[PDB]
Parts: sequence; C-alpha cells; structure tokens
Amino acid sequence: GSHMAKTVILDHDGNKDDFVAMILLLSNPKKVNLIGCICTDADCFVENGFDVTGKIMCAMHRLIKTPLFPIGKSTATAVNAFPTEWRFSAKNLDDMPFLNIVEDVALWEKLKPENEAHNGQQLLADLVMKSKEKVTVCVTGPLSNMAWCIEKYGEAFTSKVEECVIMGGAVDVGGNVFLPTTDGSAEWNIYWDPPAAKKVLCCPNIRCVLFSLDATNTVPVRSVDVKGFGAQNQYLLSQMVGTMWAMSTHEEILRDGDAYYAWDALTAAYILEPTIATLEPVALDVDVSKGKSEGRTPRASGKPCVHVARNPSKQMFHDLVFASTRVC
Amino acid sequence: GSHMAKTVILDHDGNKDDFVAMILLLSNPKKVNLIGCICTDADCFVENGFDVTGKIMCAMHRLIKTPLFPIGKSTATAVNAFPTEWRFSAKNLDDMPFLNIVEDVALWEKLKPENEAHNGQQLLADLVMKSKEKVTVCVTGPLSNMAWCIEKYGEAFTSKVEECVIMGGAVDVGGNVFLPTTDGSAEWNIYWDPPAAKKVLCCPNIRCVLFSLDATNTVPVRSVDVKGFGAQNQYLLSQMVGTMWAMSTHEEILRDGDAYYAWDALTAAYILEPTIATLEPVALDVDVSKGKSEGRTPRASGKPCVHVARNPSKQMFHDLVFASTRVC
Ligand SMILES: Nc1ncnc2c([C@@H]3N[C@H](CO)[C@@H](O)[C@H]3O)c[nH]c12
Ligand SMILES: Nc1ncnc2c([C@@H]3N[C@H](CO)[C@@H](O)[C@H]3O)c[nH]c12
Ligand SMILES: [Ca+2]
Ligand SMILES: [Ca+2]
Ligand code: NI
Ligand code: NI
Ligand code: NI
Ligand code: NI
Ligand code: NI
Ligand code: NI
Ligand code: NI
Repeated sequence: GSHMAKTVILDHDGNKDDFVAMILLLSNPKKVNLIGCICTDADCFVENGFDVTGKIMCAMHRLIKTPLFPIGKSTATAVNAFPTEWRFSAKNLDDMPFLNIVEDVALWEKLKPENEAHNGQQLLADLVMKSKEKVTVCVTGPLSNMAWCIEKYGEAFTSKVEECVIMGGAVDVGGNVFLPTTDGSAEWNIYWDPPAAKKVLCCPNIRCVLFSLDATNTVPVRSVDVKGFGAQNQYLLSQMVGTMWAMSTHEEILRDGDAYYAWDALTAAYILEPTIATLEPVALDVDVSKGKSEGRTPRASGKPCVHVARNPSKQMFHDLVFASTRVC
Repeated sequence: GSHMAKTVILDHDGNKDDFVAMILLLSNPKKVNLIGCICTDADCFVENGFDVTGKIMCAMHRLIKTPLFPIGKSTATAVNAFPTEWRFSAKNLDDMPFLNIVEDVALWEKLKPENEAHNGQQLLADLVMKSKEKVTVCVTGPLSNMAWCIEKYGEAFTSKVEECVIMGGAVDVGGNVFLPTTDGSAEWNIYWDPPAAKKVLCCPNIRCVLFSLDATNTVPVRSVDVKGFGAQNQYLLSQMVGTMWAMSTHEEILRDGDAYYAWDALTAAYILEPTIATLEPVALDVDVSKGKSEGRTPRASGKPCVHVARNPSKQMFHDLVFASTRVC
C-alpha cells in the first residue's frame, strides 16, 4: 500500500515545461509506471515533440531501465493556434547534445516506425481501456484528446480513469493569452480548444485536478534557481532540465513580467506528491464564445466541475525537481 | 615557423556565435595565446556577456590550464541597437548547467571585481600596446572599440596590431539588417555603429581581414550537423557548443530562410587555419547616412580597405569545430 506505482499516461504538447513534466514522471518509477505518452501539435510542431518524447524515453530506459512505452501523435487540430515562435522549442531540444547520445538515437530510430503508426487519440483510449489498473492521465497540452475519448467511448473510457491532472485555465486570476483579439482572461491550453476543455472539465464522470494559473504563478522559473543545476551537471537529467529552464529565464524580462513558469512540471509534480497543493472544488462555466473572452474559465453563476489546486509549496517542488534530476 | 602561438584578443558582443568563437580560440593554445577579451553591450546585455566570458575562461583554465586573462566591459553605446530578443542569449548561457559548475563559478567570483574595474576600450588599447608580439585582434561585435583605440593612440596602437580579423559587412551579397527603415543591404555588426566601422575598415595603417556575409553564408547552423555533438556529450566543450548551436537551429524556419550562421566562429577559425579561405583585396565605401542604406559596405568607385574572405571550406570548418570541442 505504498510499493505499487500508479499507472500514468502523459498527454502533452511538447514545450520545455512539458518535457520537464515528462522527466519528473519518468525519473520516479517507484511512484509512476509511465505506460504511454501522447503529443499534440499545439505548443510544438508534433514531429519535433514526438522525437523528443522518444529520445527521453530511450535515455531513461538506457540509464535506469524504465520501460519503453507507446508514443502517439495526436491528429487533434487547433481551434486557436499557439504563437509559432514558442512552438519551436521542441526542435531546439531535438538538436541538443543530451538528446543525441548515439545509443539513444539508435534505439529511437528502431522504435519510431512502430510509434509512427499510432494515432494519438486512439492510443490514449486504447491504453486506458486495456490497462489492468485505473490510469492517471496528466494533461499538459490542450484537452482535445481527453474530449475525443469521452465523446467516442463515454463511460467505457472514463470508468478506467483514476483521475485527470490538468494544466489549464485561470479561475480567480488573470489569463495569459494576450492578443489583439482577446481580453487577457483566458489561459492558453483552454484557448487552444475551448469546446474540448468544456466537455472534459465539467464531465461528471472524471475526477479533474486542475493546476490553473492561480497555482502555477507561485513557481516562476528564475535564474537564481536555475543556476542550481550546475552543482549537479554530471547527471544527464540535470543537463536536460537545467538547459530547458535556462532557455526560458529571460522571458519575464522580455515580456515585462509575463514569465515562463514551471506550469506543466508542477502539474506532474502533484502526481508524485499529492500534498504539494490543497484542492478547492469549483463549478466552471468555460467560455466557448468567439468574442474577446474566448477560453475563459470563470466560476459558474452549480455542482463542482474540478478540484482547483491552491497554495502550491515552492519548497517541495524545488526538492522534488532537484532530487529527480539527480536520478541519472 | 608554426610552433609559436599567435597573440590574440577577442573583441566580442556576447551572442552564441561570439562564444563558439571564444571557445575555438581558447581550446587551441598551440595555435593561439588568448591574452584578453572585450565585451560590448551590442548583441548581448553586457553584464551577461561579461559573466559568460569569465566562466568560460575559468572552465578552460581548470580543464586544460590555458591562462587566465583580463576581461573588460566596453562602454560603447549603440547608434542602432540589436533586436532586444536576440540580446538575451548570454543570459540563457549564464544560466546553463555547464556554465555553473561550482569550481568555475567560485573562481569567477574571485576574479570578477578586478575585471569589473577595467574599461573595455582602454583594456583593448593597453593589451595591444604592452604586448611583446604584435596582436591579432578578432572582432566579432561592432567596430566601436577598434575605432576608439585607433583614434586615441594612432600609430602607438596600430603598429602593435598584426591584423584585425573582423566579422562584418556584406560586399556582393545582401545584408541581414531587415527593418521598416532599411533596404536589407547592410549587415548588423556594421549597422550598430557605422561611423566606427568606416573609421577602422578604411584605416590606412591596419591590415583588416573581413569575414562578411559573402563568406559566412556558407556556414549555416543546421540540425543535421548540430546533432553530431551528441556523440561528444562527455566533453564539456561539446555540451557548450552543441547547446549554443541547438539554441539557434530553428531560426532558419522562424525567419523564413534568414538563418542563424556560424558567423563569428568562422572568423576565429581563420586565425586557427588561414587556408580555410582565400582573400580578395577590396576598397570599401562604408555608408554612414541615416537612410535605407545605413551601414552598407559596397565596393568603392581606390586602394584596398580590407581583405575579404572568399569561398570558405565548409569541411575544414566542421573538422576544426568538432576537433576543438573534443579538447575537454
Ligand atoms: N511563453 C510560453 N512558452 C511556451 N509554452 C507556453 C505555455 C504552454 N501553455 C501552458 C501554460 O499556459 C503550458 O502547458 C505551457 O506549455 C504558456 N505560455 C508559454
Ligand atoms: N539572428 C541573430 N541572432 C543573434 N546574433 C546575431 C548577429 C550578430 N551579428 C553578426 C552577424 O551579422 C554576428 O557577429 C552575430 O553575433 C547577426 N544576426 C544574429
Ligand atoms: Ca504544455
Ligand atoms: Ca557577434
Ligand atoms: Ni505498497
Ligand atoms: Ni503499438
Ligand atoms: Ni536546492
Ligand atoms: Ni520591456
Ligand atoms: Ni614555428
Ligand atoms: Ni587589470
Ligand atoms: Ni514563416
């Protein structure tokens, strides 16, 4: 009652924080048996995110013998697209020396054609439904794949979900989608596909834990913390996460306080440490209009939709990330 | 006639290629005795450029016992600043795990106060005038510091320069300065301070070797090459340079063919291997006007100003970069 790992699927969209989330889950096999990953063409170009997922999988398998697992490119399409500039980060990671260790590249090239054949939405449905135990789905991209599963299979899928831990939305704080067509009240993961997020977030048959901006604002990614990885540069996982975070520490300056946060990574951290945040049940009325408020997740004007994460512990997050990135 | 290392100062502005340049020079003590570095607040924020210069110097000193050396922040200011977004690269590098190894960070905090007192321009003049050998000055940022020295000390300075190997200009090809007020004909290093450039490039008392876009267009930083560093991830210098390049391989897509190149690195490569390119003597009419063609370096309607690098060897560049990055 403590020695059995949770079965987990990571449903991501391939930016730096998604892969830090992936590394936190995969680096902790005592707690997490990662049985598959989905990548969506949202905050990455899916082929890049796909390759990076495969090569992280292969490196961890090489170093600490975590299992290999199916990886599937979702064919979900945007309602509203991410800024193209942000979506290149998976290509940069694909080219990094830590993701081009020769043994890792060889194994991934052997495994790629089989994973190529998967459709990511069907894979999420198949992995959950074929799992012996209930599965925790960690969603760090849009909710498009979860919605597709719910629509297609209803309770035959949702009854096999333990919980869905989700990075998305903004409840009692401002959004982070700043465009001439928007009011700034929406968060990006929701904005990408609002109807998907409405279908999932208020589906009565799943437990949704929601790491909204309310909580993710507590963990800015800053230089003074990032420099910490230097002391443990001999570990591949510190090189990876250290580099991933270092690639982002200027964004707060460049965008005038609109920081890069460890959004996805904190979300995944909850799976690893359930006491890192307290939960608050909330009813949500997800805005699916095509006005300026598109994508907003305001409290409904009302039975709870989601358990909203509150007051996350910066210190626990820090200790998990640094301990995890010393694993190998 | 080959066993005596050249005496070199790197006069740079702190971007990823400036540092790959610094690395090619410092990793090859048999060929190059690096006696100083100047950093200008142009394609970086100077405090970041300064720190990264120091920590690279400290890392190489620890690993292969290359000498320490003075480093100074120039007080040169922009006529036309680099795009702000580009300038943050040295902040990202400052935060990288390979540039935060405890021993190197500790040595650099010990040396920083003494280097902080230096004035970049004054340091450049002092080092050249006090050298026993004539000094090859590698310039990979704007020409502001060379122009200051030539102006203040005349022959006192210029007679102590072997040659100035400069990244700048575009002679028979287009520029890379793409702004609402410019015609695309000028190159960034010249455009940052055109009068300084005009003062050095046609200075009758200095040999200038110019790596303009004509040559540098041969060495785009491309994923298929960058992925090679993975095979060398055990060497610190391949982690640095592989990461520096992998941070930039997306730019060719992002700016629709306007690629990231190994501009400054090829410039330094010439100092290491003079047969990497051939030289053509060319008189230049550097444009200092405030219109569309500000910063252009056209052929003049004259005695040679510079010796322009031509048809650089892509293969020799590759072999030198990959050999140098296995040094430690
Ligand atoms: N500036 C930025 N650069 C790259 N990615 C992102 C995101 C992505 N969307 C979620 C948080 O809004 C989280 O899943 C991020 O991966 C938001 N802002 C970003
Ligand atoms: N896109 C870009 N990102 C970052 N830096 C640069 C430069 C800098 N200017 C010179 C080439 O024009 C070279 O010395 C570079 O360091 C040009 N384009 C850049
Ligand atoms: Ca994400
Ligand atoms: Ca430069
Ligand atoms: Ni147990
Ligand atoms: Ni399969
Ligand atoms: Ni710590
Ligand atoms: Ni600003
Ligand atoms: Ni000799
Ligand atoms: Ni001094
Ligand atoms: Ni384009």
